[PDB]
Amino acid sequence: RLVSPAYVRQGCEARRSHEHLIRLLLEKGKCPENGWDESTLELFLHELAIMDSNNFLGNCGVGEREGRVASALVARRHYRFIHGIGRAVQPKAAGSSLLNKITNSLVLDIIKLAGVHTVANCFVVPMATGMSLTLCFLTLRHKRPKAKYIIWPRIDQKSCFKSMITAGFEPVVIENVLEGDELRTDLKAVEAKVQELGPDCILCIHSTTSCFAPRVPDRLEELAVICANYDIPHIVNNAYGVQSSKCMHLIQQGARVGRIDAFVQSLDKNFMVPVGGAIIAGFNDSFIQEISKMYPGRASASPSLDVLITLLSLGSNGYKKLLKERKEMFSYLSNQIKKLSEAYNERLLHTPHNPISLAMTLKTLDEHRDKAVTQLGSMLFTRQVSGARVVPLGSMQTVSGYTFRGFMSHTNNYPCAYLNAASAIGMKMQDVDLFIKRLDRCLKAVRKERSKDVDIEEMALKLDNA
Amino acid sequence: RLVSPAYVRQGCEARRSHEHLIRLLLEKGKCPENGWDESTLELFLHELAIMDSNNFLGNCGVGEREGRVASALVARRHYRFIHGIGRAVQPKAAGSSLLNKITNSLVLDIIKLAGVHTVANCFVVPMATGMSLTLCFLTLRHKRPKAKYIIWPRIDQKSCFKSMITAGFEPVVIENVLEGDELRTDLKAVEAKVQELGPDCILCIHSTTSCFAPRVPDRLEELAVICANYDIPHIVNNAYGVQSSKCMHLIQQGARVGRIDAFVQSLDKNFMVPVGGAIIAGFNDSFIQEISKMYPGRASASPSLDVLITLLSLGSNGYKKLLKERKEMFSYLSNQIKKLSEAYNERLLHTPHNPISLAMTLKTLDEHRDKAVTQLGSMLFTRQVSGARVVPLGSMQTVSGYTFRGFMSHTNNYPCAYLNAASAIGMKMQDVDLFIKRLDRCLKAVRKERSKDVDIEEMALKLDNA
Amino acid sequence: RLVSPAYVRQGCEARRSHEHLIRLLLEKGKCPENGWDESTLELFLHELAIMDSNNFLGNCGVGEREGRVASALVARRHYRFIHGIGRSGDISAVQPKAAGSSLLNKITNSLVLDIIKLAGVHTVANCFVVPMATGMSLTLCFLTLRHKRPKAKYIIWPRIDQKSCFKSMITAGFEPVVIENVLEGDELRTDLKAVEAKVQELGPDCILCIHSTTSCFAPRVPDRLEELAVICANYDIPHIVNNAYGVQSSKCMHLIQQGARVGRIDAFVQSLDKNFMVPVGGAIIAGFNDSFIQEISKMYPGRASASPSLDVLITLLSLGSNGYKKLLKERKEMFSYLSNQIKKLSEAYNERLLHTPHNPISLAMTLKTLDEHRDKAVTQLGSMLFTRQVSGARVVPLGSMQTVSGYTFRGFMSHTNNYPCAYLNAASAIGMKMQDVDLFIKRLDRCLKAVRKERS
Amino acid sequence: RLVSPAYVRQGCEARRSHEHLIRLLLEKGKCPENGWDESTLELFLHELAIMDSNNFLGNCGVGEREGRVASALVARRHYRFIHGIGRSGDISAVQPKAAGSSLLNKITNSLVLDIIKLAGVHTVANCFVVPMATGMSLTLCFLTLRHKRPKAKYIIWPRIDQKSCFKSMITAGFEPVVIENVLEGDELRTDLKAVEAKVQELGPDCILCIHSTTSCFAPRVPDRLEELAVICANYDIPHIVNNAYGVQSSKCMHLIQQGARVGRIDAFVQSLDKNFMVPVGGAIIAGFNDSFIQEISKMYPGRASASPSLDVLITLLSLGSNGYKKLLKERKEMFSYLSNQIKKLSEAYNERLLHTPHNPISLAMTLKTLDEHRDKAVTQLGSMLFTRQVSGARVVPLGSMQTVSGYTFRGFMSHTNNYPCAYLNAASAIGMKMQDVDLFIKRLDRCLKAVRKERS
RNA sequence: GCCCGGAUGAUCCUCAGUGGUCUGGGGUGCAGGCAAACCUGUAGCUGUCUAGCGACAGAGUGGUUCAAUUCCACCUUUCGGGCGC
RNA sequence: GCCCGGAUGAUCCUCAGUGGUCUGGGGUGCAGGCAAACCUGUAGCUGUCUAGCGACAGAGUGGUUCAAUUCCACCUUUCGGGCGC
Ligand SMILES: *Cc1c(COP(=O)(O)O)cnc(C)c1O
Ligand SMILES: *Cc1c(COP(=O)(O)O)cnc(C)c1O
Repeated sequence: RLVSPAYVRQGCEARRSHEHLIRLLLEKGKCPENGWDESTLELFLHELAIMDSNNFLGNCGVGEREGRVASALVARRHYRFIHGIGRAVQPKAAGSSLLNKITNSLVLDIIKLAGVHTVANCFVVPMATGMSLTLCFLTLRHKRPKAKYIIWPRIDQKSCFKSMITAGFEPVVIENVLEGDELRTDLKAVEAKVQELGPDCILCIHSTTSCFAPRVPDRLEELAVICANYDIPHIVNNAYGVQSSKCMHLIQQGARVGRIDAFVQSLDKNFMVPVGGAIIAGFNDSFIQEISKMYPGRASASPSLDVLITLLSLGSNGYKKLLKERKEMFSYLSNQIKKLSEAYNERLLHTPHNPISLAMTLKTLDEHRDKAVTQLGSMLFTRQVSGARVVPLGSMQTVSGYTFRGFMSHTNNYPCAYLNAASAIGMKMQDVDLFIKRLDRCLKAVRKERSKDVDIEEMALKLDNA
Repeated sequence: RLVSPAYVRQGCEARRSHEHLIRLLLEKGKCPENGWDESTLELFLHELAIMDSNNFLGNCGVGEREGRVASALVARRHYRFIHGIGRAVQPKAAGSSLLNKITNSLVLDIIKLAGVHTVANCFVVPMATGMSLTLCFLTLRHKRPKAKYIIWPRIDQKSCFKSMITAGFEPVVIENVLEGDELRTDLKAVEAKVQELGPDCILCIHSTTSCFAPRVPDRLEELAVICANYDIPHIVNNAYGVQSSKCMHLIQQGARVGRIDAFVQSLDKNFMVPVGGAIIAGFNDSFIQEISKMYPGRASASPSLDVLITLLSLGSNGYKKLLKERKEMFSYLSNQIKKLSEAYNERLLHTPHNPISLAMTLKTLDEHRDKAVTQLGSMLFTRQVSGARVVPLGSMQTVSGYTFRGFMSHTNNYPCAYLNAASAIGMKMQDVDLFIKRLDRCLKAVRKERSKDVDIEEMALKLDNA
Repeated sequence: RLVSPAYVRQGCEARRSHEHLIRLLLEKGKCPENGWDESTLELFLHELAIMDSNNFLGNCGVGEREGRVASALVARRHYRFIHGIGRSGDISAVQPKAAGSSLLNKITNSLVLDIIKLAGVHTVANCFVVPMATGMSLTLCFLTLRHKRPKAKYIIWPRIDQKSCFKSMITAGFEPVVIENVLEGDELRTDLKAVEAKVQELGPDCILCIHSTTSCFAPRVPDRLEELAVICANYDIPHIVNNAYGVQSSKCMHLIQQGARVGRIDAFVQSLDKNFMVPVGGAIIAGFNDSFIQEISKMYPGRASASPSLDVLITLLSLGSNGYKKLLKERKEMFSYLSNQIKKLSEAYNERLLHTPHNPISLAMTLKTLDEHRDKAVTQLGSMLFTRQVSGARVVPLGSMQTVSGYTFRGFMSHTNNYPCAYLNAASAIGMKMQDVDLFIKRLDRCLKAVRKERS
Repeated sequence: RLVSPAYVRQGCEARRSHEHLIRLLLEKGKCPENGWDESTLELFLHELAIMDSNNFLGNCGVGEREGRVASALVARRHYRFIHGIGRSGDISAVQPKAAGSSLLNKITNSLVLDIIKLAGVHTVANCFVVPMATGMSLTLCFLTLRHKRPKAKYIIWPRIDQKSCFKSMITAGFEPVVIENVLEGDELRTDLKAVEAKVQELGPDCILCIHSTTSCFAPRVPDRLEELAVICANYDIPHIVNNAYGVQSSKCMHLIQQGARVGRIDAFVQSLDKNFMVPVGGAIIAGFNDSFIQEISKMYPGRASASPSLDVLITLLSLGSNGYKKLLKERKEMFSYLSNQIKKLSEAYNERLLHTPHNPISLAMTLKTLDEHRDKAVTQLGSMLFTRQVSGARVVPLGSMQTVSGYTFRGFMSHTNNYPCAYLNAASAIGMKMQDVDLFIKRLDRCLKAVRKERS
């Protein structure tokens, strides 16, 4: 095996083309335009992992947190990143620390590409959006120690509602105003509540962009002006709004004319990675760092690793293509539901200000007698349609002591029951066509039961009977 | 490929021996005594993953959280568990939900095996110990709304200290009492502070078991009696105490004679998995469930998956063997440091009540002139010794506004500077021998510089010069 | 935990849809039309591997071949298939020690037979994967024929300049009889009269077989299999076809099918890697006489690697027959695009595309305007394309001499002693993308510019 | 990000310790004494694979063998080594299209040569891995000898009842001359006078080689290689040694070394899976004449699979020479334990351990007290052990007849026509654990109890 | 290896009985009463903590019941019966 | 493919100049003044939002500087020079 020096030359020159892509990533911190090949990616990950002390060849550990791993399956599935992330001259996990920095720089680049070009700082946190919102509220407590209220335009979603209560504050629920079919921000009620309670007693205004139709993204510009005038922090729930240029442009415009202290988005919903992580972003770099420093102890590196792999494999061109296809799939889904609803004397709710979610009416379904609105949601489930959300009339729900009327509808008395469908990133035409086909069959069976492909149906009938 | 019915028979009978181990796990929820083979484990994981809707063959998704995965590397490294964990007749992630239940049952079994036999309930949370302690304090706020103080016997560790402040409470630092070389709980000062502030103003007493020598685990029994008498919650930081039968028995005895509302432990420190997760356990089942319900939104399944793989691969016998070896390695490390310290006129601090961590004095090192105590920590680092913690005299440190004197030493004026080493799970004899060998060389070079194996040293001298 | 009857039910319902696909594969042995999801595939492979005795839970081994694996990396990368395929006396016999590997082998051979029919040879009777490449697989065919024709010494072989298929005859222990090709236009084609003359000179009983070739580099074209098959049928001489990468060509496959219809074809051999985009190491031996194909299989001594069979099994189940058909359709489309791009580029440099309509895979462009005795440009062009990361382009100079196993070829790489000119080869093989052609055209354009500049 | 000069420095310092191990391997080609960590190994493999042209970033392919991979599962499980080993005319020649695979092949063969010396044949001159099992590898040896001895028709072969090594001679196209063994005590040993008599009867020029066997089932023992090597040297006859699983036996290896010292051994062949705990599919051909071993390698037509070479490379780098030595030492210890346990069990059932001290791997226990014409207990015992998940135990009955490739064996599996009794085989092969023997003893004890109960 | 029928686990040993705090038939050791005999009393193991003495707990895992050595399911061991490339 | 030397990116087109808000030498279109001519003025692209008009932003990515078309590093493109299983 005595190798020729040309072999060592060829072996060195072969690695240079890969190192060049790695050096460009490290120098400018931007997503590659075209995605890396898997070989470049895994070479990069292996070279980062060996920088952590637990992967040193001559390492000995006499501490209680040495990154020892009992299972080889566990070590390999994490690419030997064991020490997690957190934060100088004696780094125990220099590779994980570099992984954290690059990942945050890549996500910041995507956030600018997605529409918030003036974002100043962001970081990945391995908690989902709800806990990440809680961490924002926990940071604001020390800044506004006399504050106990969070003003919150109503959106029926348990995680973002619980985030305020888990943080130890009292939500002030601002009901929405019905304009046509849409539920929109009641700016008059928001400002009246600010004056009633007093700006010093308000921890922040907690607004939401991405949401289920017929709710639309909040009027962020007007809310940001209210927050700037009364010196009240503004925290935006942007859980799955990164994928929507409409939502991102609302955030940029809100920060331009007024105040947005932070906006939070889910990793899984915007980057097609496992549930578990989120991004906290903002326009004041010092404040965003303050939220980061509020986190006690080290944290999992697994969500950062997931989105690092994803963005390097997709590239900015790959992510742009997903954003374009999401818009095209939204138009296709909208046209298909419009065509289907006509056959059953239903209609697509008129919600032009919601760019992600759509709703079809269910007025022809008798829920009081036949409970067909509830039956529809079950039948769609047994036919393996996921994400189709059915909203009946008059649902009463208690969440952490607060009682919601008309729950899931974001208002006390919406005119009708309806069904939700959304065009989120990664959806294919097959998703739309199968959903339309199965929804058609479910509506037929509901109507047929009042007058008096195959294997999904055979198991559906058995589950429906059980 | 027309197969014989005997082939289908053989193929069915072959899987039965594996399914038998799986059924026993699901029926009784106990760790297997002997570890599963990898084939049984991966068959089990694959059968769980296909129960999640994102892995259904005929699934169509029209929602915003469908578990879509852009990168095949990401999907495979998580065994196709994408939906995370959280919490009925329409489960979107029935496989992940079963994974969560089994993992919590396995961890509960290990906690009983480790020494807390009367534990009633526990759950894995994908946050490290600091954030998990915060979640405990956040849960207690609603129970004791007039409380603002957390009484806390001092331990110099930034994560557990920050946990109280991030939760929005004011730590009341109780200084420790020096008994011989050991720093122990000042029970008189704890109770005097309870009476001074008033029990209703105390959110909880926050005690600690696992800690660096010369601090020892807190007097949990006496603290639990104080908590029971004054009706004050008791939260125990047991970050890496699961591996110590001494620590676990303190927790069981504390709950027997008094009150322990919850104890928290790190996943990585006690189970040799990546940093990122923790276990919250307790003796009141309803209260432990209350902490669980306080968490907003879904959470990462990756820490649960790691410890599930680990415990199924190790078995209870494998974990018991690691616990036994940790005790043997503690005696060996203690005897080796005792022998080395004699050669340099130092000594092993007398800390018999700390079963994990040890400390060797550094009295012969001149830190005021030569800064040799600080130099020692650097030299050990450059020689690739990790976890060796050097504690100089007179370190002043501010953490979230609070100023610590004598930081890292858990007291304002400890008699001497010292060096920490620990026998944690997974440590091998090689770790001890290499640490002893390199510490010997570092002490020689420090003393030699006052009078006036090879490649680790060559790089160490270069880093030491830089 | 508390596995309610719901979890037991849901776990069975979830496995049903995957097992439906598996059962359809086992009952009919056909390639799935649409490819399987990875989850179905890895579930299938895991359930196959657990059938092998080395993966049994309560197993104890007291033998010398227990399938023990020292490295976990080795075991996992092979999906725990350790025992190989076959038994000591037959690579097709079922191994009770390795029932899962035996099932893997049977399914794989059935999928491959299905593809061969889909690819164009609908009358194929039997085939099997062998974990040797095409040259060594041709040798196995010749080794099988020896006992049937004990007086045979020669193999009649229309010339094709490829060392492996030439050495296959010599390694088998026979003497190649090289039949020179006929220049018909720009194409090199079978000299049928010279083939029949050698049959009459040497004697049919002295000839082990006629060894013809379909897939080849332009300007050579597939052999005239129909006329060769008639010669073989008339003289009772076996006919072995080297079809190394002809599975991807419906024209090559139809030519094999037609030769078997009008005359005699005893076996045809094809490469796994060239036709199924898997690593090098395996081949397929196929034929129309079921018993004779089984004879070749039984000639193989001992067990053999399962790795090539596992690769094609994974590939075909993931692609599906629709996926493979799509790759075949795209190969034709890329052939037309590559040909048009070469024609366009050849105009700009006063060259031309050689007219080889009977070769559906390989193309040839003249290099007559390049001087090699003056500049050595023809020889340099090959290494210039290589340094610019163009792979697969053959530069064929004039008058190259090459000795292979004692036999001297004149005009090597050109399949004849004096082809009129030097030329460049490019091919449209399965898996090729439009970017492959565009980069090749751009980089070849830069190579020719540099040679002209270096002369001027 | 902000890769400070610290991160660039730390990244280079971290890679240094791993590259030190790699450079030590490349400069000397020796097995590391202590095994590599997985991180070092996978870093090495990844840097090798990126040297292959199919893994280049700016590559375009216009050929028919570009190493395209349709399935990502296939590409990853092979660490992106797609091109196989060798070239069209030589499996040892460097492939400029696959420089990484060529380097993998050279390193692997060097590691294997190092182990062969460590295992006991210190005078070995050359060896190479071939991705065929032992039987097919023996065939390649015989195929190489044909051109050197064109009049040769026969292979003289001391009988061993194993179908692969017997078929290897026939597949190569030669006639086996079966030499019956001599009963010496309980052992079956080489009949040297019958071997020399066949040499004189048939004529040395008519004999292709003498084909001897080391590793074998008791009561057969390794052949008398020293006396056979002298016979071959005196008559100028090649000597090919079947050493299928003898690498793990220092006594087998020393016997090969001594035969080469006093006489002639042209090549010895061993299985990869039986000696290195890797999947079935590869073998090692080794010898003492460097040029002749290279001749066998050059006889192989075409490229070949890299998968067996990758498996042994991973295994040997992970084990280290210390790891392999430890497995060899444990095999001897397990042999003594298995033998003592069999002796103890054989006492309880009025049986005995056959005295076969010259076989260091395989053991044989009598089954004379079992009646087969009355109860068919001997035949049933085999399937009884199988149903209790005992693998590798050979039950050898009396008077079994078996036809292999037209040749009829009498007393098959027993290596002689009339061995005095039926017996049971068990072996201590590398990787065996104490649990293997204890489970075997317990389950065999239960089988014998059931047979006696069924009779009574 | 699996299916099926039993027994089996951890209160000195055994053998019976018993849903009610266990029982009594033989023994063994220790200890006393009056050398077999014989009467009366007594009894072991594991983990953790502790310098110790001792202290906290365990009776295969769970279930039912006010109450389980007793009844139920599973597991461990073992005895049966059956299946035998 | 790589190393090296330049130029190059996104204000009508070009060609020069310029660290100072750009310049002027030729042209083109549009628009007026007095058919070549000729004078004066004017100018494009992308993303997002919007029924629209329009509105918010972008000049390759960053750096230096009070200030960058100008200077620096890298990237894109391209022209050179060199390297050729
Ligand atoms: C293993 C073995 C062989 C070779 O068998 P293959 O399946 O070809 O590898 C030959 N002879 C003996 C004695 C063997 O044990
Ligand atoms: C591929 C090929 C062969 C076989 O080459 P191997 O390396 O043995 O697979 C034979 N003839 C031709 C024309 C080929 O293209």
